[PDB]
Amino acid sequence: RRNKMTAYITELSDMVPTCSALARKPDKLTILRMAVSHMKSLFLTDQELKHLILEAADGFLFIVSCETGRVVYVSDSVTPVLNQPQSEWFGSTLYDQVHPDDVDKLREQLSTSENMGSRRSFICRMRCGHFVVVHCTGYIKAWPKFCLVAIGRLQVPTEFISRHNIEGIFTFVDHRCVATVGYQPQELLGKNIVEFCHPEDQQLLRDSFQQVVKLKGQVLSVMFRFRSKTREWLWMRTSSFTFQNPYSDEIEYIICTNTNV
Amino acid sequence: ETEVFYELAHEHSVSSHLDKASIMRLAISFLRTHKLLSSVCSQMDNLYLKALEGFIAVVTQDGDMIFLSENISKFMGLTQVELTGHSIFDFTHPCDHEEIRENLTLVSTERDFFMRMKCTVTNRGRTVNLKSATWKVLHCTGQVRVYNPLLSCLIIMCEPIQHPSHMDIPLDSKTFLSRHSMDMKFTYCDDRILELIGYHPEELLGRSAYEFYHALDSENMTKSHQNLCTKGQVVSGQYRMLAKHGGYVWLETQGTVIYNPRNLQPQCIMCVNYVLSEIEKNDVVFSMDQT
Ligand SMILES: CS(=O)(=O)c1ccc(Oc2cc(F)cc(C#N)c2)c2c1[C@H](O)[C@H](F)[C@@H]2F
Repeated sequence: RRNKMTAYITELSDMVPTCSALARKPDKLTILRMAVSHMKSLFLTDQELKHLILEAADGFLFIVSCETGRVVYVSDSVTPVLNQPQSEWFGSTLYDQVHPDDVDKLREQLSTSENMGSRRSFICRMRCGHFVVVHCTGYIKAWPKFCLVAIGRLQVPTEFISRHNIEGIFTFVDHRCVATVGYQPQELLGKNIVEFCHPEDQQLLRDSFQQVVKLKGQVLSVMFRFRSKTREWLWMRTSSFTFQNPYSDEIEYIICTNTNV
Repeated sequence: ETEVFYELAHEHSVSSHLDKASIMRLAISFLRTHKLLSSVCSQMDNLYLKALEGFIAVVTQDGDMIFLSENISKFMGLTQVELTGHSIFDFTHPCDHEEIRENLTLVSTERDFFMRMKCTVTNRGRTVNLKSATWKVLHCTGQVRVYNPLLSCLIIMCEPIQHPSHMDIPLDSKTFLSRHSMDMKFTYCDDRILELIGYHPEELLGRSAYEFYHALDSENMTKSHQNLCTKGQVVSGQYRMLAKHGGYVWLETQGTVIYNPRNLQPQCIMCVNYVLSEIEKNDVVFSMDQT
């Protein structure tokens, strides 16, 4: 157990080039005095923690007035997060730097009616370069009237997708179907997919639907002729698989990617 | 004498007296941190860490928490001095360890995950001892860096997920709560959903949340549910909920597993849902429900 304190001192010496600048470790008491000089020589530094936070979360700090939203201060990390000079931010109001439909959440959070040192945590869309989603956490400090001090961090047609009940009725269609089959989504939803299938190919697709269910979780790809809105049989590669609830495993829907072949 | 063991100026009414390994571990850790900070870099040291809703952690490839921000206490109870220089694995849930190990390795450097860490603070805001160690889920987002036999570091920001029962943070008009069963079916939802997404709560009760997910999102949303059940809390990614009469709204959700405290059993999943957008593509009909 004495190793711990010994490794500690060899580790300490191994952390400084002026402790590798001797033939050997000085007296253990002398080693403690030797390091005290180095530690005092030079991690509370503002500039270090700002970069730690930009490293970790890709976020910047800013202070705006609660009454007007004017940015009394913005740190220089706004340029790497949002590609916006402090020129644009400083001497402006956060309202003109966020999405028009977010100014309301913005005033709500900027309110001082009920909450001073109160916390704040919201999400908004800030203009860049287009808007980016920004998580904002902060508090409210006296202006010297009121001011939000806050951190904002950044964070991460050939076919059409459909969802079906096991019967085969479209319960979901994405907007791309108008360019692949010509139907408006509402013309497909509520109807069965076999309705738009050429009668010759109808048993093929009908068989795939049972198979995908028995072949639970797994993809199979049937190929049939699809009736367009413009009425022309279009070959269609439908790759389907089962989706099931991650708790009860009850089948939630069949998911199909209809690709014109 | 050993008065130099009362005399190390470590970054001062706490640099004076420290016990056993506290003086040394802190010092070695500080110098290693400075070594990394040189690699990254190129007054207001109190605003930055009082705005954060989490703490900053620099953890090496071995697993050493060579740097922990001063605020870890407000969220974890355990002090920066109790933990700096100690191994991440001695204060995290063991069944999370392997995940932490693959997030410490090496080539995208971005990291986003959820860990469970020991916590000796309590809901009221009063601290407790280490035998009284609860598990708190932290959303960890950061970068792994190579720095100098090159070393390797994980600079993460670790945020707690507010418990739906207890929260002193302003609730927005764009945030609404929903309760769900383990079958992901709504068992309750807020009155505001109608004003924001257009649906009355009555017509969602009994409907699984998979009915309303935009088809492009629902698998990324199962993975988030499979991590909320494994770990008890989660933050979702941005997702689309189909609106009542065409369209979709953007949402982010903090999920929490709620335990019946009499039988110690999973009763429901409470979800705090954040509306990020207005109805988008209301002209477009996606679902049979919205017709
Ligand atoms: C993954 S999550 O953030 O916790 C989540 C996020 C949203 C959840 O349900 C919701 C709640 C809501 F307001 C809109 C939608 C949609 N679309 C789904 C659910 C969850 C959980 O799955 C819980 F089981 C439930 F399924």
